[PDB]
Amino acid sequence: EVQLVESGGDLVKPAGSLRLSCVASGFTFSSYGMNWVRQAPGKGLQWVAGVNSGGFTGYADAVKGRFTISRDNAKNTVYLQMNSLTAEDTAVYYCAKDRYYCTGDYCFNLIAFGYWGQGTLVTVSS
Amino acid sequence: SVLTQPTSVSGSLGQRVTISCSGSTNNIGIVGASWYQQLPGKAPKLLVYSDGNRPSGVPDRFSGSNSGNSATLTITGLQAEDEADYYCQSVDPTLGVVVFGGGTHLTVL
Amino acid sequence: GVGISTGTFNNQTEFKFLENGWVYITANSSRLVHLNMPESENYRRVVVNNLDKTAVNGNMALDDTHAEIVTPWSLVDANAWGVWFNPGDWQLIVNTMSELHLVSFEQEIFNVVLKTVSESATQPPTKVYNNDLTASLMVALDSNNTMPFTPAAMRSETLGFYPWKPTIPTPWRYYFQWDRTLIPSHTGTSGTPTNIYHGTDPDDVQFYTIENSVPVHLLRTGDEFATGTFFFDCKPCRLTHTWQTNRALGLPPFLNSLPQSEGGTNFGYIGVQQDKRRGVTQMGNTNYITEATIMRPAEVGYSAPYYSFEASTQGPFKTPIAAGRGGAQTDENQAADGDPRYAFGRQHGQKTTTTGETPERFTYIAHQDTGRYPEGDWIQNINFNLPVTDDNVLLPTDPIGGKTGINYTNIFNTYGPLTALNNVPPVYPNGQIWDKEFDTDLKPRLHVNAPFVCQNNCPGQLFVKVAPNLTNQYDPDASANMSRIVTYSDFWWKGKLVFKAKLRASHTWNPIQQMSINVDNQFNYVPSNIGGMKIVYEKSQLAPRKLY
Amino acid sequence: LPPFLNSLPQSEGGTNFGYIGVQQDKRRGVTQMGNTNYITEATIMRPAEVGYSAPYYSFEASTQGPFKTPIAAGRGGAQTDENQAADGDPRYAFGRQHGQKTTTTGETPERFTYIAHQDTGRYPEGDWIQNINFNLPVTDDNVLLPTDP
Amino acid sequence: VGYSAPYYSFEASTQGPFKTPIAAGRGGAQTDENQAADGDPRYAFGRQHG
Amino acid sequence: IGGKTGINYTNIFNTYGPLTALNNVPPVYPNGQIWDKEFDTDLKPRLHVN
Amino acid sequence: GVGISTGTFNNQTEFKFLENGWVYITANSSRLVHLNMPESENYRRVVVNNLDKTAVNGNMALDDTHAEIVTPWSLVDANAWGVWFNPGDWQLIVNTMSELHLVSFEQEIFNVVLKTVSESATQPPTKVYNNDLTASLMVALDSNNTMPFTPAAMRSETLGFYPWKPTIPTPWRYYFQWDRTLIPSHTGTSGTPTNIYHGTDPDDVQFYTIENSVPVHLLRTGDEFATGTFFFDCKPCRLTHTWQTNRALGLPPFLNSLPQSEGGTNFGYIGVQQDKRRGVTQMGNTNYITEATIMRPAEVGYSAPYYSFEASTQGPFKTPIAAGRGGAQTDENQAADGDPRYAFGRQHGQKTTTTGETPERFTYIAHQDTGRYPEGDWIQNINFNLPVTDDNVLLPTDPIGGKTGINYTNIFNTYGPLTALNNVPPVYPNGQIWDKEFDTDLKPRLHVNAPFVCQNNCPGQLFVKVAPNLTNQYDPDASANMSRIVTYSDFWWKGKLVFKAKLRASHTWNPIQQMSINVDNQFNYVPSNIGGMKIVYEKSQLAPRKLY
Amino acid sequence: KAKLRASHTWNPIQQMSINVDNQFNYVPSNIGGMKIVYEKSQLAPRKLY
Repeated sequence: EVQLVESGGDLVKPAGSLRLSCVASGFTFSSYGMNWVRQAPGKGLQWVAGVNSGGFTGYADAVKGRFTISRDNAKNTVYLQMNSLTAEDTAVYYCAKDRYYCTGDYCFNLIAFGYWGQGTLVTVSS
Repeated sequence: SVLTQPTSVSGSLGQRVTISCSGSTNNIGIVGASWYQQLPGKAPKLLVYSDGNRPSGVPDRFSGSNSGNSATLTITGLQAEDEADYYCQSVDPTLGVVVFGGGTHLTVL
Repeated sequence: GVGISTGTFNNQTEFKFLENGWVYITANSSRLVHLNMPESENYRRVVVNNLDKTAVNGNMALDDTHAEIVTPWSLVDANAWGVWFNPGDWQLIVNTMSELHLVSFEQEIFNVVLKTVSESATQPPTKVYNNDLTASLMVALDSNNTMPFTPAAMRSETLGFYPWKPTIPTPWRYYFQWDRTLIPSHTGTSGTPTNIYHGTDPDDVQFYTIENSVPVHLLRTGDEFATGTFFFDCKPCRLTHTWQTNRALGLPPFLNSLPQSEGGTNFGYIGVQQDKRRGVTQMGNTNYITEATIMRPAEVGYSAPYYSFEASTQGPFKTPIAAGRGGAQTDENQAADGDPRYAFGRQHGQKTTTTGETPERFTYIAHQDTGRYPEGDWIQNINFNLPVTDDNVLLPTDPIGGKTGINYTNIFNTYGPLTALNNVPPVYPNGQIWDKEFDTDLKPRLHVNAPFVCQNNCPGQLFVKVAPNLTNQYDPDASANMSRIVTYSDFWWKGKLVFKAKLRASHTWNPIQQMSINVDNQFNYVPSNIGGMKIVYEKSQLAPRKLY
Repeated sequence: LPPFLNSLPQSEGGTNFGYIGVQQDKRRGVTQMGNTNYITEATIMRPAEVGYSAPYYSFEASTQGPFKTPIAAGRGGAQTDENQAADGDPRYAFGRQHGQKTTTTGETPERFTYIAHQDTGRYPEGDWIQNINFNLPVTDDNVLLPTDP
Repeated sequence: VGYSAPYYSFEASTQGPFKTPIAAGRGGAQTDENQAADGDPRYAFGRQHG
Repeated sequence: IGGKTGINYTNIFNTYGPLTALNNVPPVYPNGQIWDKEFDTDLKPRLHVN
Repeated sequence: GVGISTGTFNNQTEFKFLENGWVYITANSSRLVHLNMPESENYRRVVVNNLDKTAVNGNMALDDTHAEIVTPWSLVDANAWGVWFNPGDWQLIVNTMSELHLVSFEQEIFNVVLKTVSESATQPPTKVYNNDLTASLMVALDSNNTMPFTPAAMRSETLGFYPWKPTIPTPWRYYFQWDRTLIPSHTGTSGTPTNIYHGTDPDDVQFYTIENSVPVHLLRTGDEFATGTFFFDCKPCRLTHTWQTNRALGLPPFLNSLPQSEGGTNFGYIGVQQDKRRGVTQMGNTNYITEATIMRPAEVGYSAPYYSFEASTQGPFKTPIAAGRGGAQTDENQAADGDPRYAFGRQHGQKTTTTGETPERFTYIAHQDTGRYPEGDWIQNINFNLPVTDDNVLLPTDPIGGKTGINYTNIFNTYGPLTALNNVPPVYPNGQIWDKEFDTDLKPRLHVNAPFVCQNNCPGQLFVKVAPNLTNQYDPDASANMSRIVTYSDFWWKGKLVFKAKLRASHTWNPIQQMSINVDNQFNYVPSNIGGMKIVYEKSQLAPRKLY
Repeated sequence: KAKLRASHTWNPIQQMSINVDNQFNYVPSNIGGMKIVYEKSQLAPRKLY
């Protein structure tokens, strides 16, 4: 069965940077997109970024100018790079898989997360 | 673009429960909402797809529908298993931004 | 040279009469072709996705999703009957000929003119046109058939049909692979069905380039290009239609009673009680020998699922059918699946003085009776107890799957080893003439678009393109578009299409149907007081032939 | 020949599509639907049909008993998701002479389903039948969907 | 080997209804002739022909 | 099928395909026909049942 | 004449198969070349001296000091792989061939267009482009190789790689002689290290001019120039790689204990004590016969001083190395000295739609295993007492000269009579194809820039120049720049490069590495929605071959 | 009797290759084990029409 495992949580200064990683298994990794969704403490889920088979990425307006996401289909791994962090970014970040098969530039027209990981904590404070 | 959900919804065991998510022609009027379940402190679980289908093993109790710019999740035969938090998720095709709702807490009486 | 012509205009038709009732039809077509420089010199991979139209539940048939390579080249396509024959030629052919063969095809480009456009800085705009004697026109002939086959008759984008009106070549593009899924629905479906463009399969990518595949000739104003004569290997095309359905095959029954006075209600009677008759039936558990039940040699036509849409990797498409509807000849409003409908512009038949983007359309009802009348079909139990009871018969007025508007004939296929059918009739003027055979291992028995299908190969496609005319500021490392002088070309195209046809013979005492001018259609074949022209459609298989 | 795109994208991205520009009932071309003006990619005439639909997991009987109706082409979407390999995709079961790892114990055979690269199959969940009238958007009574018993 | 066809299927065209022919006979008719049906030709003849 | 107790799917069922093999009709003595004329259609039937 | 074309555009690749598994690869390339009139008609002797950058202690490696002759001519250079092959042809070559031979080269210039620019005096500026039919393009072929050899791939200045994109030639310049001294230093070095440009030694001055050495052809709009077929004399180029280091030559030791179960840790054992084994070693004072100490026929590869800079009269330069690093194939971050780094722009592979002056770069990691893993080496005393003590071993961890960042492997050379190495593999698309041999009495064994090295001589460089178009106010006695009519030329270049290649054979049970299109790299080989194109680097020596 | 293929397109096509994942499907195990994995055959695309 599909299984995902995340890592990379840490505590950083109010103006630092951090990088997170997930490892996936159980499916045709190159066929489905992988996404980063975060949840501030006591708040609802919020989407951060997503990356498809060919390296194409999509970022929310809240992180579009700061963050970066990448893949490695030969290693079934997805990375997220965060720069110029601020306190509001503090949240547990969840790594998920899409139900739909999309590969290239024209994704993000239909997204539905069907499997989820365990989550990793990101804290931005002095 | 953001989706709108009611803060909480209450129902009694054995009754019917309805949770409503409101959007726009840009997000829900083209791609319907998908509903998620989150136990306190656990990773979310998908319940109903945008087309009304459910993941394997989800009881038929859970159902969804889309009308105009609003979507709803209907839970029938409310059981004690359903005390959790629920979210609506939709994607904006115009901008390419995935939109979640604010979340709604379900209270079983 | 600059001031020397390189060809002659010829739009004549010649009918050389060989021995033994055969005629050698040579059709010459000459056009003035206007070519502008491409919007960009680059190849584009463009994707169309009309999610707004398909997001409406029940509009799944209006799907336009696809991916295509947009090329800077233009295609000079002459694969339409109107490029070669005027109404008089067609009348001669379809009134006097019985069968038609496709022999040879050649084309050439001559008298190339390349001009440039310059606009003044004067406050009231004004612009001048100058010759560029050193500019070149790029011409490529894909004689090896390396490029995807893109016949322009499907989009009404062949060369015009009037010898005295300049024409244009269609910008060229071909399909790039994509994966698409669209779950159908209806008004009232709960939820939004799955409507997703999946991307592209890397194992199916094919990016074709004219530069890398075809020799390209640079033509200046004093140059010419001739392709050479290509010879076809196609099957003959019949200019006669069959009227016989299964009910009209074989020896009719003997009428032991014949009328003694003429009149509408004075019928003849077989006179033998039905279960006491002699003959052969394919029904081993009944003694009834009737016209419906008597054995026939084989089947003429075949029932097919009509308005059935099938899905594959690239999305939904209509299941094609090889014959038209029954009863459509008597009532045109009943013309449906199988009767091809053509939409076209002012180059290809629409009244040239009309204004607006609305095209002219006609549905082609063919004379051949190979169709089906589904309202008259029925299944019944094998017991065959007559008169049949409700529970033992399935009628076309009976709901399938709980639907009042879908009955068994919508999902009904009777194609089998006994089916006999005809090739599609030619459609004048908008019909395609020849088509390339599929490169599948097992090939279709016929094509629905062309009466002639090419077995081994048939002529390469002719591509043209104004060569880049750069300014003094060109920098290939710039990310912006190329700075070009506004250049365009006018050149003359001449083609020769050769046919072989057989003159018809009168086999019957009665005269046959013929095409003629009359008071009603008199003004469809002559120009209007302001020069407007139109080319209405003409039916091809006028004469009847016996099927069996 | 694909349709001519009257609008082409001016920037790269997943939301920059091309548009035909002509309204669907105002388009030029050839369709096999004599009672509608809609020329769309699902309705425009094509030379022939690539592949065919067959009754899948159909068992027929003769003198010797039931047998499966064979099919010449594989399924649609099998390449996208191998779990969808079904009728039409040959499944081979073999032992240690013919490919199975030779050092493995047990009587269980090694198996694989062959998913061919050729795209001649069907996606039956995407098919539909609708009444000859062809009034759009299609209503419930005038369409037969794969979701219908 | 062989094919299934719609049996006692009557199709209509310009000239009226006709039975859809089938190229092969029924199964099990060899053991019990009462099951001879669609596909098994039936001949009716007089005294000149048998 | 169609709500009829007397009609089932096999009545409307066609499995003719590219994998179909079948034989030509056998001679029927004495009333059977010997030879027949081929249809003048462009695409011809694979056999005649008579 | 003015209106007659003088050549045809051809950019196809032909694979003519011959007897015994040989293929005659004929690559045709055709471009449209845009040429501007030079900044000046005069030759210049220009000295560059970036004293500001090298005045900062420690920046000596950033020296750009030199002297060159800036000529008014331009060079039409096609000596790059991407000028001849697209990704598909390269895939075919590198996947189905084992060795490549360079056979012949020819090129021709046709369809010359010379235009002039005129700017109006109107207050809002505007300009018009006119044809100058009497203007000439100066074409010189240095068939005798009189001029300095200045291949453009080293500066990424060859012709463009896209047939449908107009290209430009590179302004031609060659090195003049100069004397330079630059004493190295480091941050914290006291005083200013000697950094002085010394001038030119008269005994080495060589001032070449095209006019005094090469025939010059004046091409008008109706003229064409063809070089004639040149024939190479190079050695074959291998499309296979070798994996065998010294540790993988010969007969492996016999294992007396083979593993009894599957697993990663289920190893085999030789079973003979190391000091009681049989074999041959070059260690005459020790009984240990181990895989590290066993004799091998010769050495594969060699160690060289890496990031070593040597100084001669003209200044510091890096010492080149014939093989790449070790372990770089497992971790790209370890690519260093020996792995070439190619920096290029939008003409030669960089995504054409991207803005900015930043170039696209890649470091080529060859599949061959002839390199070194310097952190794995060591030297120990001749006694060979084991386990070695600190005082009797020199490790890469140990300092040299008191430096904590320099170790003995930086100053280490192991080239000798037993060294076996391979030629540099082709680098597609940005790599050189052929290079000229040095005119030294003793010649290098290989060149690190082109797989083919021309023994005697090979094709002459092609130079182009717009002939001066003077106004009516010319005065050669005036010291100011000649007043010219602003003139630019567009001409078509066609070249034919012929190879001979051998089809490979399967020698092993297992399949070998092949280049393939996959979902990750799918869109490196197709255009974007706005026409963007890129060409990505491809490896060449995919298949392995046994060295010994 | 087989025909060699030709490059018809700018882009390369699908080819069968050994990689870090399928590597040990083509060499014996430490105890002599062998296996033959299935391999596809119609890798390259051809235009139908």
